[PDB]
Amino acid sequence: TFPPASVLLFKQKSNGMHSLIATGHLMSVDPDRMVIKRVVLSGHPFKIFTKMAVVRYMFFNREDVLWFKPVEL
Amino acid sequence: RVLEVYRGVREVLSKYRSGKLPKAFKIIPALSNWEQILYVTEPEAWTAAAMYQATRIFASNLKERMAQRFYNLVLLPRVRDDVAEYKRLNFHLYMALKKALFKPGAWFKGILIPLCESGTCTLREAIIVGSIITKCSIPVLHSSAAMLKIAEMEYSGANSIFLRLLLDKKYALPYRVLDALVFHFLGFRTEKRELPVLWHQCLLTLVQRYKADLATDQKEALLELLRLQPHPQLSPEIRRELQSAVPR
Amino acid sequence: SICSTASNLYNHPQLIKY
Amino acid sequence: FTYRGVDLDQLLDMSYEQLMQLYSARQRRRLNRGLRRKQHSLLKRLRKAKKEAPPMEKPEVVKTHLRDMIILPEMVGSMVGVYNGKTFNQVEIKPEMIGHYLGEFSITYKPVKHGRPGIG
RNA sequence: GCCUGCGGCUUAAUUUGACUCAACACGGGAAACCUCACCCGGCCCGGACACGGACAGGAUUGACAGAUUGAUAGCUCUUUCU
Repeated sequence: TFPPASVLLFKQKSNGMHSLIATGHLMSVDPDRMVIKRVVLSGHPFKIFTKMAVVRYMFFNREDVLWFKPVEL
Repeated sequence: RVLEVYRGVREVLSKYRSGKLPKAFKIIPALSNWEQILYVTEPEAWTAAAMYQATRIFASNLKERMAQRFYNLVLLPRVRDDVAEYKRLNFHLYMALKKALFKPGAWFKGILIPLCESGTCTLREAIIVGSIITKCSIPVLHSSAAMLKIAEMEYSGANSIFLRLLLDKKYALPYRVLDALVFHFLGFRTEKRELPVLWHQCLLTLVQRYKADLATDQKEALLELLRLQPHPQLSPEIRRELQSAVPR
Repeated sequence: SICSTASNLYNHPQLIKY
Repeated sequence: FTYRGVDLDQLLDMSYEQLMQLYSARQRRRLNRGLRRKQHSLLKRLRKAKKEAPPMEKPEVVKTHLRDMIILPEMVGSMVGVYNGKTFNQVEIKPEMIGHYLGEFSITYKPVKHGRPGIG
């Protein structure tokens, strides 16, 4: 659909009670805009030296760290 | 025959890290001559784990008065040695104090009330024993009996903290312990002693939990005390909790 | 085989080239 | 098989005192020192596990920590797991190892098979 | 050639600070136990309060033997006695 166009959104409360939630206008329509889903993996630094630290509770194997090695913290 | 064996079990229990004990150990609640057994075993040379498992057998088997006199003659002096030495407690002895709370009656009559009867009833000893008391569950009637006996004493630094944690047991009281408490609070009425922060917290806990058993003359005695013995912070909270009460 | 893979460019949508 | 001019039936029928000239320097040394109660109990578990097996069958493997055990020839024919820190390695005690220790049969680390230097 | 440090490679772990003087046989550190500080397996328990169930018709500790995981782990299951 070619812009401009209004963007209403409503949700079934119960038995056809369409309740309005969202409202806006139509941006560029194309599949090229790819969405990136993020995941934060947590940890705890239980040994602390000068600029070097041992952290647990982020993985549980050993070679998991060999799998997620180049990814920066 | 006896002295050889119990000198042997002394030299075993002098470094007790682990290991299953012989049958010479586990019949001391059946040994009548256990006091003459007990000095050859040389009580201060023991590992605290030997203390732990000794209190384990002695709470799993004994009477009340033998448990009390073992708490008094053996346990309490080494407890004060380790607290005055370490200023902390060994975990074997800490769990051994839970093992000594495997009997509440000999605990109150032998350790706590004799600790405040000892006259040197300090602060860190009080915090340790009261935290362990807070951990365990004790009977209701003996809780009121212990509060009855603790209110009978002087005021050291260790009356209020045990009084506050026994209020943190949170049961419901008879009339006698309440009259004795409010009468002791009327004994602190015009005394110019700067009574600690933890005493104000103790009175605060008392009006928080026991707001349901206040008479009129008792409430006026409480207002007399709050009128004469303030603090810049907790006297208004005790005032507010006395302004939010329901009588008996 | 650790933090990389193939994932080549294959099969797209109908692009209406202006 | 023969060891030092003595055969397997000859060894297994030989007394514990006469073994103590047929061994190495360390082994006669330790048998002079006399075995410990832990190793006595381990040999007792080996006796129980080698006896109760079916006669076609090899005995049930007994796992153990004690890497410093002299392989007595009475142990020959059993299967023993030897602990090298992580993993009980299960060795069939053949008669060729009667003058050694268990500890050499569960090789403790993994062999170094090099890579390449990065920033040196 | 051998030996020791640093890096690097390996390993479950092959402990760690300094990084061209003042890094570098320094943390007295020459490692069979101690000197773990590393790894793999086990034991013992990791709270108080408030709600509902088991609870004296036992709640449950200790408790002698025999099977245990790598270990007399009665802290596992028959003895189920207390």
